[PDB]
Amino acid sequence: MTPHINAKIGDFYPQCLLCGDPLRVSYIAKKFLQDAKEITNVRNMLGFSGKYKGRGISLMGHGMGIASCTIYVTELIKTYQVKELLRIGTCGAISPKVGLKDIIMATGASTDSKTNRVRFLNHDLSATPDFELSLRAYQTAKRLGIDLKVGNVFSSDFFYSFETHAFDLMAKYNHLAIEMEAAGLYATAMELNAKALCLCSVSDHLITKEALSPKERVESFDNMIILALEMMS
Amino acid sequence: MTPHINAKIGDFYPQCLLCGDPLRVSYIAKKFLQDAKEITNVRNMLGFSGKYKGRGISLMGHGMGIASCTIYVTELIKTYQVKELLRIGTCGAISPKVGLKDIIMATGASTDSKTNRVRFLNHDLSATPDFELSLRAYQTAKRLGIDLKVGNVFSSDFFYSFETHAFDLMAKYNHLAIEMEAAGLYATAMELNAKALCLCSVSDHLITKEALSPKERVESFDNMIILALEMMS
Amino acid sequence: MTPHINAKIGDFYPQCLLCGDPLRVSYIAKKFLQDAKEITNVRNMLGFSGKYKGRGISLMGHGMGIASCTIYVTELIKTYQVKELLRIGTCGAISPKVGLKDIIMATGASTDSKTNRVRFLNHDLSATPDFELSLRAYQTAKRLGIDLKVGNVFSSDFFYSFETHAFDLMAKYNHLAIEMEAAGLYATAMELNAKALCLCSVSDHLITKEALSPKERVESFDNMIILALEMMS
Amino acid sequence: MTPHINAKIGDFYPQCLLCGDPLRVSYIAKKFLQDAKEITNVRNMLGFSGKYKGRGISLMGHGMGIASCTIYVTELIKTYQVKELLRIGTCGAISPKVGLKDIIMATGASTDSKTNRVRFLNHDLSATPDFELSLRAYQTAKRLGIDLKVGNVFSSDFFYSFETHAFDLMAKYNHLAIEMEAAGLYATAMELNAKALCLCSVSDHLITKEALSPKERVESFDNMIILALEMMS
Amino acid sequence: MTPHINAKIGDFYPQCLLCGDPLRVSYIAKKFLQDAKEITNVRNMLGFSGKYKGRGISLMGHGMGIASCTIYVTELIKTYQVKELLRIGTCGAISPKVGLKDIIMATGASTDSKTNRVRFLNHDLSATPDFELSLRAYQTAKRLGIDLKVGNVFSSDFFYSFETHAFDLMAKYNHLAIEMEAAGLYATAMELNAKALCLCSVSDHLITKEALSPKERVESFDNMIILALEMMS
Amino acid sequence: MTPHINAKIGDFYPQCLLCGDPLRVSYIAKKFLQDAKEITNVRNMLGFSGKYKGRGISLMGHGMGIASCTIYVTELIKTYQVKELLRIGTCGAISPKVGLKDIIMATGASTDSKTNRVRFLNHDLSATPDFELSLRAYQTAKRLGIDLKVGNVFSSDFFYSFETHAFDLMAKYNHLAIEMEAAGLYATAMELNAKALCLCSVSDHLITKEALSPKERVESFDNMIILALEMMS
Repeated sequence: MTPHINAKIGDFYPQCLLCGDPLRVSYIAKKFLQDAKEITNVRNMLGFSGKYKGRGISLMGHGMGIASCTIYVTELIKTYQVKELLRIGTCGAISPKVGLKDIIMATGASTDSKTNRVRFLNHDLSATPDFELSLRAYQTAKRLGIDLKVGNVFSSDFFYSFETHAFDLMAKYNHLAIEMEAAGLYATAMELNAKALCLCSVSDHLITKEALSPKERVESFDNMIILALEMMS
Repeated sequence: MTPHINAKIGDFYPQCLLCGDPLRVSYIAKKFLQDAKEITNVRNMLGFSGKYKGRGISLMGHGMGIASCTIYVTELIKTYQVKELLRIGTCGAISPKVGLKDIIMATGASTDSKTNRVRFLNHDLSATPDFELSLRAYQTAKRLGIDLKVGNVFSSDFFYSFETHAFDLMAKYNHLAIEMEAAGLYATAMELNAKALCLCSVSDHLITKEALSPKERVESFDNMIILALEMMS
Repeated sequence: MTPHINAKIGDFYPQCLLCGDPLRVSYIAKKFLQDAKEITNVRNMLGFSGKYKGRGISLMGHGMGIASCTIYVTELIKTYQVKELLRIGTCGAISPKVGLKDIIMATGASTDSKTNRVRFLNHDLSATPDFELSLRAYQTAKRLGIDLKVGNVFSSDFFYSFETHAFDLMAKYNHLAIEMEAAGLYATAMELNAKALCLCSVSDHLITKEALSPKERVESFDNMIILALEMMS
Repeated sequence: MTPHINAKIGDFYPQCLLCGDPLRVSYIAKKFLQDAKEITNVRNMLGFSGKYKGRGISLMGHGMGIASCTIYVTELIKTYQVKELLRIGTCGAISPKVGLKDIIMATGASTDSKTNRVRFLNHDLSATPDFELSLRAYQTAKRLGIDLKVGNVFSSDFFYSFETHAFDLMAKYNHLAIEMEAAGLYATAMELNAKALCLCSVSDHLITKEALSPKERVESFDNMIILALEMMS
Repeated sequence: MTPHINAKIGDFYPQCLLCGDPLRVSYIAKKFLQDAKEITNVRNMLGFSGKYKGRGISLMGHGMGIASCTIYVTELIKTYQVKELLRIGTCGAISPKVGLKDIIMATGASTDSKTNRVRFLNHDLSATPDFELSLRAYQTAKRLGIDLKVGNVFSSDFFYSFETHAFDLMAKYNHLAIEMEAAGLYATAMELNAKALCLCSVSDHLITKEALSPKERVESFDNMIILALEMMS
Repeated sequence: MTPHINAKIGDFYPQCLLCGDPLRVSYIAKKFLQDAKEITNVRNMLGFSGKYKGRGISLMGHGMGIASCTIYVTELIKTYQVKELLRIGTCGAISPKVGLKDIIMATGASTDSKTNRVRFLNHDLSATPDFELSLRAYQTAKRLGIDLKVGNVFSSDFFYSFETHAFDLMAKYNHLAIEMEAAGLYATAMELNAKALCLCSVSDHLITKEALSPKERVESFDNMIILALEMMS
């Protein structure tokens, strides 16, 4: 039905959680969802539909980077009629305004990719999330006690940056972290009239050069998972 | 004090409303402020300080275009210690769906300018407002029952576009209007770590060719003015 | 008539002097014209018509930056049938070849703007003035005993430059000063088949940091005014 | 060990086969390697080391797109000391010179990505394989009776192209097919002084829309796999 | 002395005519100069030194294209002390306004080359001639009864263009002809504080369609030659 | 028959050897070409037709730079029906992997030219030779005892570079040498379905500054000449 998803039309609820790591998508199915079944497995990129607090929710892995994210976000919308996409993952903080275990809501995704220039007349597409969904995130966060960090992230084509000298200038311009997908997520949801949001969990801080132990990563990520599931229920 | 603003330091309150048109600045000052005093007048670009329901509020004219807009907010921030900046301007609709006189809030300001590539590593800087400002504009308009449209706008260097054929693609990517300053404002407040937001009322319509009137842009947007004053008190 | 000018049709003579500052415009109508009439005042951007030495001359302010200058001279030409546009202003000198009070004739206007690439195939549009206009200025400047300096200016989107390190490079390539309009004026006159030329008064030298007292400024500027009016007469 | 590979030091042989799909890495281990052992499994992205005709050969998945590919190539070369990297995968043919089943040797990889401009002084990097690997491929193909198709591929950041009208121009310039990783693989092998080549099996033909049975796929892709292993031996 | 010029220091006069065609250079030598010695011949690229009606002047070929022209112009200025460079070539008319034999003076050379972006901070260098030279040319053509078209030229890297559809656009921005070297001449002369002018003789009309023979470089058009020699003395 | 070539159609064999310097072409005709006849001489750019070891072979000069090169191979292909173009010339070494008298086979030609972006959708065209021609070069060199160095070259629009600081990075990315035509030849032959290859003799090391004497240049060039004619017979 698509080259990258072997689910049947209707297997996806119109709300979908997105992760890069299909192993994390699997974890969220067995632990936080009821009646969760695997609906897709192409290239080991798992996807699930299930229930949280009585409500129907779908989960989907999307690999790493803007190209990979765009492929799956594209197919989820145009073929499986997903209408809200919430992506959650890790980043590398580059700003002193955030530290470990913080959660970042990206209201802007700057980039060094050419994808949005290709999409958009070789001008500067300000790749942003759906406002209402970010309002749900902010409000849900408050009810759950989370102090959300709000600002821009920088979506890079490079995990190994050739421009680490530019991180202070990115922080200057209200870039709280670097990750690798939100500009594609946001541009794709924009392209296809869909609602998207990206939440970051600070697992590594690239300025102070501190990181979380593998235990704290699981507990830090659990709190971002609950936030996601709570704003979609 | 600066080559463009005439004020003593301290003349500006930390919250300032911006318009491109000095007469609209003067109109808001006469009709809505208390204790209004003219603080600057270089190039007939007037600024005012006064009170609105007991609280300090400043007003500043900022001319047309990213370059002119960037001159005035840079000076407000660096020299006159303004901390929150709220542009209330005019725009052209590019979707027949968007009526005339509708108030838009700009969650992101795309642009065809080179200024952000020059500012930002020749990458794509996603020009966005401060989120707490936008939240206070959304909640306030709801409280007032004003109805506010939310999305990206396109900040152009051209009032007279050489790319009218592209208006549909801009509208497809959630661009609600074209104006000429918002990318400048957003970029400069990101550079200098200040809080800024753009609201703009539809004044022109670039598909069905409605307009407008020089005096009509001075008056006729009272809802947009009240909402902005309300959210600053 | 147009959104930014409220003159009647025919209010403008086919020859027009331009300055960014509408207060110097008004200053030229007061001190130097006969039968000076105000003809437009949208946004306090003042314009006039009058006679100099029995000959009709219009004056028009155009604000700061390429975007704003382009708005006004587009409307002047297309709607009000202006044929010849002589712009005069101050500039920050950038070359050892010019000192204070020097009047520069800009035979080319380089830019950090993206407007001409947007106009011109994403290629390098060389923005140049009308040759006959530049001939008239050189001859008039000669007859008046004015030591006219000829070369390029650099038309920047930034008043507060992020590339002051590049100023030596610009002067190497014959850029005698930095201002913020000439490239838009030349590009718009080329697009619309009109005659344009820009004259810049050295009020500051950005390298050697020397400057002129406001008294030398409204005296130096008057010498240029006389030059502009003599060539229009 | 790295963020994306949990293999021990010395688990990878110096010659390694690359695919996007971790299900094909597993397919090759079982079908064509003796005593293969799964050595990495982060993010369900498997890698193996086994033997073919008694000679050590490793296999690694790398996901989709230049960004994901570069992460895995970078870690294999820097951390795991792999010297020779042979990518075998699928592509969308766009040339009439190639039918399905056909194996393409990518002597160059053009792209719409910005990554090589970022790596390379914002000039045109001509991303190309190591020639001696390409020679081994050519020679080995002849000894196996395979008519190797040679030419460029286009490495796109998009599976769903916004430029389908350009495919004819692409093929005219000797691009035989489109895929999404070769330009990233080649620039990283070049950056790191490692030998690399990309072989592409025509699964789809985007011009003829002819798309072969799922069974001729494994039979034909087996010919590519065999060609890869014979030259790594 | 240089890699491309055979001549002794002091062989060139401070004023030099330039052609792309070394044979036209040789034609000018035999037909218009006396006492003419050939002073360089590397790569058959001939240069001469002789007297025009008793007045010293040099002649040099510079090949085709911006890069070729730049090599020769750089060595003439830096090594051989040429101070005034007057190019006289052929060009292609892009309008019915311009005839096949017309002489054009290029007051700006736009280009689709990247050289000026490489030279000039990746911004737009308006490549222009020395103004004093353009005045002599203007005044000498008036003196001789030789009508001179004056305007921009488009300096292309392509003799066989890939953008013939854009010729009308170039014509609209006052680009009277296409040639291939003037932007390099101007930018090199600007670089090295030298004086350059480019005059062009239409040989082909690109839209209207006629084409000149290699052989017809004579009467036909020695009017351009007489103009150049007259203003250089 | 073309503006730049006055040969008859049929005067060029379908295999042609190219060099920038027509005097090098002239040297090859009188030392190696049997029954050599001069077939063109526009702009002193000599070409020849003859026999080598019984096989029909043409020779053509193409000048310096990408623009100049593109002119001539376009005309050779579309007018005169040349199918194979083998280019030989000198280069300036930038890699420590090569020294003087080395012969480089360019398997890719990176460039700072815009020409390939103008041709190719403003994307990164990987300019490559025909692989069979490069195989013949490799096999022929081995038969002659030539240690052929293989890698990318950088085709620059500048003989006198403005980015000498970048040579190290180019070498890091497997660029052995700088010259000025290979990316034009490769792109022109890709455009027009022809077979091209560039060989370069190291006559200058731009890092260490070592250089061949004029006698050593000739001896070294002879070796490449014989390599070129042996793979064409």
